[PDB]
Amino acid sequence: PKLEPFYVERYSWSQLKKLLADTRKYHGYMMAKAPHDFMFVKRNDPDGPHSDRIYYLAMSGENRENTLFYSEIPKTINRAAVLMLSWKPLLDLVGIASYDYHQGSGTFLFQAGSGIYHVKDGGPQGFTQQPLRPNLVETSCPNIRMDPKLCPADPDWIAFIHSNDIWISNIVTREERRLTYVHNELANMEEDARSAGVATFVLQEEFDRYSGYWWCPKAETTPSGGKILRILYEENDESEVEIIHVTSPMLETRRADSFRYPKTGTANPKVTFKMSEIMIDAEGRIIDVIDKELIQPFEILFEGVEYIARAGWTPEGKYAWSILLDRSQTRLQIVLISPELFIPVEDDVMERQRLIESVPDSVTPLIIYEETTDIWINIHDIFHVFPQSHEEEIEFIFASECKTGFRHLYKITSILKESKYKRSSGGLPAPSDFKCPIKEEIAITSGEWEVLGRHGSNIQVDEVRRLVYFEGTKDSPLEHHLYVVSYVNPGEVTRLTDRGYSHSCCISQHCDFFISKYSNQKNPHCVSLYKLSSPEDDPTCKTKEFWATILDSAGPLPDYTPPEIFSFESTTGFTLYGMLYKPHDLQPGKKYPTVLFIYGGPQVQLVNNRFKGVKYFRLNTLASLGYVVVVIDNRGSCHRGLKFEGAFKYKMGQIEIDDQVEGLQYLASRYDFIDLDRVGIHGWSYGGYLSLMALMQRSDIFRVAIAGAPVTLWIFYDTGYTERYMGHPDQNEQGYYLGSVAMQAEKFPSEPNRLLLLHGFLDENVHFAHTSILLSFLVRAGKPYDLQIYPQERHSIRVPESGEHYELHLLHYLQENLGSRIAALKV
Amino acid sequence: PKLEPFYVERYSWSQLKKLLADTRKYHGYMMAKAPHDFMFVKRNDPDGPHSDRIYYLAMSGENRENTLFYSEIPKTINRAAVLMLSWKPLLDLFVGIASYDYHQGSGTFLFQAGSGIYHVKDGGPQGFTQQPLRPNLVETSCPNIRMDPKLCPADPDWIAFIHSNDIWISNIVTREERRLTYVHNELANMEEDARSAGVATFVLQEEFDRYSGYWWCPKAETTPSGGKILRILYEENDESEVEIIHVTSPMLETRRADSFRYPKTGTANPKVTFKMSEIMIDAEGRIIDVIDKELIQPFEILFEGVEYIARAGWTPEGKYAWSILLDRSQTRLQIVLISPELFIPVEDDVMERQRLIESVPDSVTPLIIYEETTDIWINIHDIFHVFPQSHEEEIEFIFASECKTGFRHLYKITSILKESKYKRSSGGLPAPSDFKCPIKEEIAITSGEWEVLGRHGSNIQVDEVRRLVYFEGTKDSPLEHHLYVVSYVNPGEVTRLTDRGYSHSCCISQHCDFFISKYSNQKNPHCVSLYKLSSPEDDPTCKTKEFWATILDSAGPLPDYTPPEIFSFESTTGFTLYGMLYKPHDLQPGKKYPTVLFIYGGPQVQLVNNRFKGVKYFRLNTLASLGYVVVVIDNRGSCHRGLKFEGAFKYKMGQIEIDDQVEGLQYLASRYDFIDLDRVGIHGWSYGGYLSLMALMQRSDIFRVAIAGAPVTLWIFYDTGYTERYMGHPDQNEQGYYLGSVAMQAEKFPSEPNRLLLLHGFLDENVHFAHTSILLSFLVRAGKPYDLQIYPQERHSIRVPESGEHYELHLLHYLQENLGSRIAALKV
Ligand SMILES: *C(=O)C(CC)(CC)C(=O)Nc1cccc(CN2CCc3cc4c(cc3C2)OCO4)c1
Ligand SMILES: *C(=O)C(CC)(CC)C(=O)Nc1cccc(CN2CCc3cc4c(cc3C2)OCO4)c1
Ligand SMILES: CCC1(CC)C(=O)N(c2cccc(CN3CCc4cc5c(cc4C3)OCO5)c2)C1=O
Ligand SMILES: CCC1(CC)C(=O)N(c2cccc(CN3CCc4cc5c(cc4C3)OCO5)c2)C1=O
Ligand SMILES: [Cl-]
Ligand SMILES: [Cl-]
Repeated sequence: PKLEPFYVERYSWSQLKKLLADTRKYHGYMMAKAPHDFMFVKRNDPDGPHSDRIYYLAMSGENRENTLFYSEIPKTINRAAVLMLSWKPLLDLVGIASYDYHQGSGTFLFQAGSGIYHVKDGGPQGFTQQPLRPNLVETSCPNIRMDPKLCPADPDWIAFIHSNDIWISNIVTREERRLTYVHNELANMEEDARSAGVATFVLQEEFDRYSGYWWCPKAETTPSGGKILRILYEENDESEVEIIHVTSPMLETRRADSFRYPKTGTANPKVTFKMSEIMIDAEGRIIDVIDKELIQPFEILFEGVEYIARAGWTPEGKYAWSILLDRSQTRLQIVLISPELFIPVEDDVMERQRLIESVPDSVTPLIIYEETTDIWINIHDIFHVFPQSHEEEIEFIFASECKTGFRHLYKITSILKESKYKRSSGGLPAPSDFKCPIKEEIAITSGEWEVLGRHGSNIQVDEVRRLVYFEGTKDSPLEHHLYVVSYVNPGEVTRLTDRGYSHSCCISQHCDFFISKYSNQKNPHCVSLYKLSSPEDDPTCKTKEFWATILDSAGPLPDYTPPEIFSFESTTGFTLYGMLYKPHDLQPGKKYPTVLFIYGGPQVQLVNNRFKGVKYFRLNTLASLGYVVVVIDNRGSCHRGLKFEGAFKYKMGQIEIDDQVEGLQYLASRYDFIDLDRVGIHGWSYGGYLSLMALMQRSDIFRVAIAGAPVTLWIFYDTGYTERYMGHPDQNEQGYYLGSVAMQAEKFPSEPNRLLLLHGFLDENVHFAHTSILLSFLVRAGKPYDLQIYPQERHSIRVPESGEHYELHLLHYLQENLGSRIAALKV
Repeated sequence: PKLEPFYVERYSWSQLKKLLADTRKYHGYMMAKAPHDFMFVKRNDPDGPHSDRIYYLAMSGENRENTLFYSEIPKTINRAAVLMLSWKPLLDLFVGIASYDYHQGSGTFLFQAGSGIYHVKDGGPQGFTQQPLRPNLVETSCPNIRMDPKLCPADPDWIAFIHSNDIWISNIVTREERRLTYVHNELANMEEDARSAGVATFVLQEEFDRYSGYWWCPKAETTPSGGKILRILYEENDESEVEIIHVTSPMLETRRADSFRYPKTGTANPKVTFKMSEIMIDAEGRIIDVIDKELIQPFEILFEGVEYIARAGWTPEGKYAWSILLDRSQTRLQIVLISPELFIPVEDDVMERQRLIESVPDSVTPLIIYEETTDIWINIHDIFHVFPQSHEEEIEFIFASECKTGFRHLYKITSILKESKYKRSSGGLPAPSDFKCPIKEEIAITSGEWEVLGRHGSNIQVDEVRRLVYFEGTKDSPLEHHLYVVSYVNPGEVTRLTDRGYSHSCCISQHCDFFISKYSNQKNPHCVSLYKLSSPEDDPTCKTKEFWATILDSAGPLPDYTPPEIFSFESTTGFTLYGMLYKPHDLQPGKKYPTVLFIYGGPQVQLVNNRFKGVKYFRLNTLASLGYVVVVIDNRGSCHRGLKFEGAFKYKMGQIEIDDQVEGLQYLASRYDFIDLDRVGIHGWSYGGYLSLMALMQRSDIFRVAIAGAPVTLWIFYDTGYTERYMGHPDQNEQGYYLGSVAMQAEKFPSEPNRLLLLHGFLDENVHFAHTSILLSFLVRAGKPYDLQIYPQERHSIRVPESGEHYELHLLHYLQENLGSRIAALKV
C-alpha cells in the first residue's frame, strides 16, 4: 500500500525529435491504401483456366499513387499450397479515389487528378493482357470537373459537376453540354448562393452524402428512333444560411474566406428535387434538354422534411426513390417519386397552368415506408429494391433500429394505391394522404446485436437462392463478421468469417465469392479471397473455402507491443470495454504515470479486435517511455445498439467522464502499477471536448488535459450533428449550457501546467472561435492556459511538419508536466 | 570570483495574483488625467482682484469624468506663502471631454461629451460665472454619432462636424442643420463606397497624428446683399485602390471579420485632393446656398509628386489656405499656399465648366513658399506660425526643421509671391519648379547640438509685441525638456525659463505674461504650477519668471516605489547612450541576480529621461522587489538626440539595436557584479516585441528568455506611412526587409523550449495577428518550440482590466518559472 513513483527519462526537445523520427522511420511501409472497391467479372471461357477477373483500387507501395489493378481467379486451385494472387496494373503511366463501370460494354470511368478518363476491359471487347492507356475525356470547361458518373442506360454518356452546375459529355461523339444554369462563377457567394447536383456542407460532413444527382438507369425509347435519358438532381439555395468567415490559408493576404455554415437552430439550405429530361436522336446526338420541376412545391409534397438523406432509382427506372428526414431526425420516410410528378419549367402562367392540369390526380408521391424513434434515426446505406412483379406493389429490404433498438434487416412489401388527395380540388394534402399501406413486414434478423450499414458495410442480395449477405456484431461487439440468411423464410444466421479477427468484407455480384480485409490486436491487416459453396441437398446452407491471398500481412512489427482488451460491469448496467497498454519493462514494486486517450462521442468505437499499430502507434510509443495508456468506450459510442448510444441524448458532456473514471478505477484496484496521482487525458474533437470536461469536472483525478480541437460551445456547431443529439437550443436550454465548456470557465483549475489547447487555425468544422472564445472567458476568470496553433491546418493534420510538431510538443508536455522527475517537483 | 545565484520567491499562480492585486490596489490615485489644454482669458476689471481666469481640462479624482474646470489668477499674491488654486467646475454635468473649442469675441465653448455636442458661454461680453453652467445640447436630425466638432471662428453661431464620413454644419441659435458633402452612403458596403470627406484616413491618424480633415476659414467675406460667405477647406479621400484586409470582429460569436483599408507597404495610399465648401449666408443668419468647389486642375498636376497631406490650415486673415505636403519617400517637405480662387464650382456640363476654367486668371497659382529635402527623413511636427501680411508681394513665417543642421531648430523665413512663369491659357502642364517662390530671407532663430520640440503638445508661442518666441527644447540635457525664450528679430542667446532637475511640459498664455509647467523627475511625481513672466524696465527682450501658484500638488514619494538610477556609457559607435537601472530591493552581498531587459528601441520614443516612471513603469519596480535586475537602454534610433542619431538604422531596422543593448548590458555587468549574465530575459511590446525576437534569434548566448508582445515579424505587412519612412520601398531595399523580418529567419531560433513567449491582441488593427500566426507557421516548419498567449478581446493596447491583470500575472509567473526561480535553473 505504498509503492515508489517511476519517472520517465527526461529527454530534451532535440532528443525527443530524434526519438520520434527514428521510430517513425521503422513504420511507413504499412501506411499504404489496402486493396478496396472490388468488382468481379466472369470470363466465360470454357477452355480457359480462369472463372473470374477481379478489379480493385490499391496503393502499390508507400509513395506510389492509388490506381486500378486486377488479379485472375482460377477455376481450380492446388489445395496443398497457398495461392498468392499477383497484381496486374490495369493502367499505363494523380490518384484514383473511385471508379464507375458498365457491364454490357466494359467501360471504366474515373477521375485522376484534374482529368476524367476511361478504358474498356471485360466486356464484348474481351480481356487485356497488358496495361491499358487511359483515354482523356476532352472538355471546353475552364475549371475543375467533379463527380463523374457513367450513364447506366448508355455508356457513351457521362455526367459531371462544374462550378456547381450539372454538365453532360459524350465520350464517343465528343459533344459537351450544360444542363443547369443555376450558378455564376463570376459573382460573389453572398449574391449567388445556389447549386445543382452537389451536396451542401452538412450533408457531406454529417450524413456522408457527396453526390447530389442520379442517372435514371433506363432510357425511354422515342417514336423517332432515339431515346430519353434522365437525371434526378437536388437543387439547393443557401441564401438564408448564415455566412461565417474562416481565415484564408494564404496568411499573407490577411483575408478570410466566406462560407455557408448552418449553425444549430438556424436555417438549413432550401432544397427541392428536379429532373433533367434529355432527348437524344438515333445518332447519339442531343435534340433538346427540358429542365423540369415538381408540379407542386417540395414543402407541400414532402411535408415536414428538412434533409434529403439518400436518393436513387428503382432498377427498371419507373420510379425515383428517396430517404427523407424531418428536422429533429426522429422520423424517416422512404418515398417513391414518379417522373410524371415533374413538369417543364415555364415563365408564362397561361402555359404553365395548362401543364399542371395535364398531369393526372392519381400521379402522387408514394411513401412506401415510415418509422419514428424517440432517440434518433441513424442514416445508413442499406436499401435494396426487388423487380416489380405487380403494378400495385413494391418489394424491398431495409434496415432499422426503430423497432428493437438494434439495427436489423426487414423485408417489406407496400401497396401503391391512388391517394385520397386529388390535385384538381385545389386544396393542400393532409399529413397522411400519401402513406402507402404495409402488406407485409418480415423480420429477416433480430437479437442484441446490430447489422452494419455504414462506411462500406452493406448487403448483397442473391435473388436466385433468395439469400442476403451482411456484416454484423452477432458473435461479438469487438468483431465485425460476415453472415448470410434466407430473406423468404428467415431461419438461422450462418457466420462465414473466422473468429479471432474483425473483418471488412464485400461479396461478388454473382454471390459465389467474397473477400475479407481482416486483422486483430496482434496481427496487421490482411486481404483474402473465399469461395462460397452450396450442399446439393440444401441451397440455403452456405460453406466457404479459402481460395487465395490478395494482400499478405506484414506480421508482428518490431517494437510494437499491442494492448490488452479488458472489460468491467459498470454501475450503469452495461459491460464497458477498454484497451490497456502496460509500460514496457514493467518494474516490480513501482507505480507509473497514466495517459487516458479518448474520443467518447457518437458514431465511433475505439475498442475492438483490430490492429491498432498503424493509427495508434504512438500509444505504444508512450508505453515504451513508461506511461500506462488507457482507452475506454463510454456510453454513447457505437456498435452497442440505440439504447446504449442514446444514454447522452440532450445530455452531452454530463455522463462521459463518469464511465471513464469508473473504468480507470477498475484498472487501478486491479493493477497497482497505475499511479492515480499522475493521470493525463488527451483527445481530438469530441475527445478534446471531453478532455476539457475531465479537468473541469474531475480535477481530483486528472492532472493534465490536452484538448485537441475542442467543441467548447454547442451553439457554434452545425445543424445536422448537434440537433440530432441535443435537439433545438430552445427545447434544451439546460443541456446546451451544461454541455458547453466555455460557459463554465470559472470551474477550471487556478494552477498552471494543467491545461493545453491545440487547434488547426483554418478549421472549418470546429471553428477556431471555440478555442478563442474559451480563452476569452479563461482570461476573464484569471485562469492559466497553454496554447499551440497549427496555422496551416484545418481539422485534420495533412502537412507532415505540423504532425511532427504535434507529436514532439505532446510528448515533451506530458514529460515536463506529468511523467518526469521535474513534473512532480513543480506541484 | 563567481558569486552565488539568488533565486526569486517561487509563489503559486493564486499567490502572484494576490501580490499583484495588493500592490496596485494600494495606489489608483495615479490613474487620473492631470490638468491640460489650458487657456488664459483676461478679466479686465480695474476694481476686481483677479487679472486672468484660466480654463482647463482635468479629472477631478480617480474614476471620474474628464471635464472643464477654471481657476482664478490674482493680480497680486502673498510672497510669504504658497497659493494653491482651487478647481471651480465650469459645467453642471446633468461622458467625458477630450478637447474643446473657444471663440474669444463671444465667450462660446464647444465640445463633444459622449454622443452629444454641447456649448456654454463664459468670459466674453456675457461676463464671468461664479457658479457651474448648464451645457446646452446642439440638437440634430442625424441618426449616427457626430464627430470632430469645430466652431466657425468667423461666426460662433455656426459649427461644423463629421457624420457618416461627410461634412455637416449646424447653427446653435437658429437651429438650422445642413449637409455639405454627399460623398458617402452609410447603407452601401465599404467594398463599393470607399470615399470620405473631412476625415483623415488610417495612415494619417496612426503615422502622422492628423485626425481632422477640414478647416474653417477664419474670416467671412461680406456680400453686397448684407450677409456673408463662410468657407471650409477639406480633404477628400478615395480609398478604392487601397488593399482590403480582414480583422477579426470583437463579437467572437458571429465568427466574422470586419473589412478595413490597410495601405500595406509598397501598395496604394488613398487618392487625395483639396476641396472648398463655399457657404452663402444672408443677413438673417440663414443659408441661401452651398457651392461645393474643386481644384481648377487635378491635385497630381498642381502638387506634383505629393502623396501625403501632412498638415493644413489658413493664414490669419483668411486670404490663403496653407498646407504641408510630403512625397512618398518622405524626404521632401513643401509648405504651399493655396488661394480660394484656385477652386471653381463642381459642374457636370463640359461647356459650362470649361468657361469657369477660363474665368480664373493665369496669375492665380499655387505658391510653394518653402521647400526642403533630406537624405534621412522628414519628421512632421505641429510648429508653423504665419505673421500678418504687411506687403502683398511677401509672406513672413516661422517654421522648424532638422534639414539644415541635423537638429530641429527655428527659422524665420520671408518668401516672395511673384506670378508664375507657367500660364494656364497655354494648355500645357507645369514644370516641377514653376510654383517655387524665391526666399528673400532665412534667419536661424536657434542652433546647436540639441532640438526644438514640436510633437505631442510641444509647440511655440509668438509674442508679436515684444517680438519673441517661447519654445520647448533639449539644450540643457537630452534627459530634460525645458521651456526657453529668444528674440526672432535679432536672435541672440536663449534664456531658459524652467528650473533644472525636472523635465517639463509647458504652455504659455496667449497674452505672454504667464506660463504653466507640468513637471516631474525620477524621484518626484507630477506637479502643475503657474509662473508669471516679467521684463526688466531697461530691456523687454530679457525674461525672468516668478512662481505665482500651484494648480496640482505632487503626491510625494510613493510607498514601496524605489525609483531607478539614470546611467550612461560611451559606446564604440561614438555616441553617449543613456540607460535606467533598477537594483534588486534588499541587495544581498556576494550574490548575483537574474536580469530583465525591458525594451522598446524603435523610432519616435525615448524611454530614458528625468521623469517620474512610477506610474506607467510601476511594475518595473515590482520586478525589482522580487529580486530581478531591470535595465532599460535607448539605443540608436530613439528620439531627442537629433536626426543623425535617429538615422542610424535607415534601411537597417533590426540589425543595430541589439548591439547597443548588449553593450550597455555588458557595461553594467563589468561595473556591478550582482548582474547574473547567465540568466538575462528580454521583454517589449510592438517594436520592443520585435527587438525581443531579434535578441533571442541573434544573441541566444546573452538572452535566455524573450517575451515578445505584438511583434512586427514581417515588414511587408506594415503600413505605408511608417515602414517606407524608415526602410523605403520594398523593391529598393530587398536586403534590409529580409534581414529586418524575423519570420523569414525562423530557423535561427533556439531548438530548446521555455525561451520564447509570444503575446498578441487577437483583434489588433496596427500589427495584425498574422505577424504572429505567420511566424508560428515557420517556427512549426523548422521544428521550433514556442509558448503563446492570446488576448481575444483586445486590439494593440490592453483596455479591458481583466486582460491587463492576466498579462501581468502570466508574465510574472513566466519569468519566475523559466528565468529567476530555483526550478528555472534545474530545467536546463
Ligand atoms: C469531432 O469529434 C467531430 C464532431 C464534434 C468534428 C467533425 C467529429 O465527429 N469528427 C469525426 C472525425 C472522423 C470521423 C467521424 C465519424 N463520422 C462522422 C460523420 C458521419 C456521418 C454519417 C455516418 C457516419 C459518420 C461517422 O453514417 C451516415 O452519415 C467523426
Ligand atoms: C510599435 O512600436 C508600433 C510600430 C510597429 C505599433 C503601432 C508603434 O509605433 N507604436 C507606438 C505606440 C505609442 C506611441 C508611438 C509613437 N508615435 C507614433 C506615431 C507618431 C506620429 C506622429 C508623431 C509622433 C508619433 C509617435 O509626430 C507627428 O506624427 C508608437
Ligand atoms: C478523427 C476520428 C478518430 C477516431 C476514429 C479520433 O478521434 N482520432 C484520433 C484523434 C487524435 C489522435 C489520433 C492519433 N493519435 C493517437 C494519440 C497520439 C498520442 C501521441 C502522439 C501521436 C498520437 C496520434 O505523439 C505523442 O503522443 C487519432 C481518430 O482517428
Ligand atoms: C505604447 C508606447 C510605450 C512608450 C510610451 C511603450 O513601448 N510602452 C509599453 C510597452 C510595454 C509595456 C508597457 C508597460 N509595462 C511595463 C513592463 C511591465 C512588466 C511587467 C508587468 C507589467 C508591465 C507594464 O507585470 C509583470 O512584469 C509599456 C508604452 O507605453
Ligand atoms: Cl424475390
Ligand atoms: Cl513681426
